Amino acid sequence: MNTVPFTSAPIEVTIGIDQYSFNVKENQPFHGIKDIPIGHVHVIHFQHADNSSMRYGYWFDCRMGNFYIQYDPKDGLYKMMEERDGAKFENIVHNFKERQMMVSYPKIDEDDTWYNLTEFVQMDKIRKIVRKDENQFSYVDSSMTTVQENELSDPAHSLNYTVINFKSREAIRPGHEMEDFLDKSYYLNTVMLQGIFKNSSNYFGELQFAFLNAMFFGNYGSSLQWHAMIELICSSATVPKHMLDKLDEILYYQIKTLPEQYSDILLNERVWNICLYSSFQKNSLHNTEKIMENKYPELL
Amino acid sequence: GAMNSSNYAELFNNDIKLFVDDTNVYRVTVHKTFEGNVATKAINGCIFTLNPKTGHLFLKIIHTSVWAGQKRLSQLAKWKTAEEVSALVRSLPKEEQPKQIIVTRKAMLDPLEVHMLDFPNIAIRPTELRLPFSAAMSIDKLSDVVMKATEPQMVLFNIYDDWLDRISSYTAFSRLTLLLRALKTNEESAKMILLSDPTITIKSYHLWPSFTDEQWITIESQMRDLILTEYGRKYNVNISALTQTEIKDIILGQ
Ligand SMILES: CCCS(=O)(=O)Nc1cc(N)c(F)cc1F
Ligand SMILES: CCCS(=O)(=O)Nc1cc(N)c(F)cc1F
Ligand SMILES: CCCS(=O)(=O)Nc1cc(N)c(F)cc1F
Repeated sequence: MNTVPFTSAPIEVTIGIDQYSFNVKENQPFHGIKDIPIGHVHVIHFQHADNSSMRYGYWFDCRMGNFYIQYDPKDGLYKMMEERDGAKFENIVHNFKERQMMVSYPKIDEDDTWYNLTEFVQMDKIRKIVRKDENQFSYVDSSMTTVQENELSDPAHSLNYTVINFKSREAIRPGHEMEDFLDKSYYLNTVMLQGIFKNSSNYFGELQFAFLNAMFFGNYGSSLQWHAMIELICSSATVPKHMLDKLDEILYYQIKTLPEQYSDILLNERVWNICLYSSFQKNSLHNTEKIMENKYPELL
Repeated sequence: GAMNSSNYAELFNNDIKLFVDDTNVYRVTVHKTFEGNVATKAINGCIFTLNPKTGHLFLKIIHTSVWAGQKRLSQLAKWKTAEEVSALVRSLPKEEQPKQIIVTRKAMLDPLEVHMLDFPNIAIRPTELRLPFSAAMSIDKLSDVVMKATEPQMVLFNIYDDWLDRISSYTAFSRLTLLLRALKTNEESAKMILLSDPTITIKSYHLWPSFTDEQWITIESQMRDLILTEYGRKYNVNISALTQTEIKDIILGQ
């Protein structure tokens, strides 16, 4: 079980670790998060108490190195940093644990929520979507734009999601205009799955990563990407049976986890109505349709 | 964006544009079967593609053979329209290609945008104008060429005959829309007004009669009264009580 120590907490902040969060007071003796499950990516995230537009965080995997958080009073944020001296790191963590100044990653033993939300998400794929190759962890925030959003400004600070555009030459074979527009099977299976993602696992990885960035940071372009990747499957007549069964599970846990009070901003009425009620796959997402109908029946 | 009353002069500027009307592409007669069920029988249709500045009409005849063994014909009709418009643009020299295509029905936007992905600089626009282009099949010579077709065919007309020798494209378009509005509201009456006088004929190479400038004023007045008379017959309104501001608005309103 791994540990992300903190140097200090000089400014009052809500700290998120995956789906959990807690309030830390200005100069409270907080020195970090222990008992973080090995085997999954994690996200530590922040919202300053004095400025709620400061909403940002770090994707990391404790198997890849020893990471800590230190507030930078110049740039005015909690920064992730890698400690390359193993023995120093272990000595620092040991002191903070002994003096019990760390919160415990509060995982219920029965609870597979985080696994279910991150099943296909890999740190190496995150680092291709978020380019900063000198760090093993990836910074995201509420305002970062997508490559697609920047086509329709700063290219170094963008989310490099796979561009999906239903009215593009990539999506439509010359001579198959009506066929390819009304049945997106070609675009899903040949262009995206076989061509770009190589397999459904990388496609689901990017879909789950887009959802999590939408939910944890309110990142608008991530929300667009999550819905585009859902609509591309639901609008395809020919999808492998395993992919549909897996999509239903993925979406079920995403809808389960979504805070009720953010449904109005994080869910697109047109996409969900089309996907559950009009699309080729309208009868293929049993679990997702039942939780959507019981939790968000106004949206539909 | 959307072509409306506000941006109406844009039709007669020097940027090449085409209107596309798909109303007459898929046409059926509904009839009873021997078993007392209902069946459709398709008849020949046409795409109405018009340069409102020049009067040039690209009438693509849609032969019933197009529909043989196809399903969802009302949806296919939009995609076949977009395919034929796309083929027409690709057939024109670059300097004759339109800069904009205005579709009379919003359902044509996606089919045409997808067929025109090769032409990113051609704007595909809807209109807020309720244009009476469905009444094209009330023009005897256009009806005649569509119904006689035995195969897919493109036929080229000038829907303004020689009017642009004497009037602007703005006025020519207004005359065309008034004639088509009248034909659409009361075809028999409209035809009676146009063809009553045996002395005024249609040249072999024209669609409409050879009216003098004064005779066109009388005709246009008779067409406006027909539209008013029918709006009176329709809504049970005394058209005597109507003012000139009341009259003007109900014709435009349409
Ligand atoms: C007390 C010394 C360590 S610290 O300055 O509080 N913060 C810190 C510093 C390093 N280098 C680390 F790997 C972990 C840490 F928590
Ligand atoms: C040789 C075209 C004759 S026409 O039908 O009278 N007028 C005309 C019609 C079309 N459609 C055109 F592109 C050019 C034209 F001059
Ligand atoms: C667009 C049809 C033009 S029109 O034949 O001139 N109709 C018309 C006729 C009159 N008298 C008017 F005041 C306004 C109009 F629009």
